[PDB]
Amino acid sequence: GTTCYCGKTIGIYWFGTKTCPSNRGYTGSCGYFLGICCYPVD
Repeated sequence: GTTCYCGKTIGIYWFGTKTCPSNRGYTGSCGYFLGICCYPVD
């Protein structure tokens, strides 16, 4: 697992995708380097 940060809200980083997986309980997201950031962190 690898961290991400957006708007001073930390999250989990998802590689090789551009949307967040819906069943994982994410409340928000932002596009990130090589992929996407999904938050809160796991």
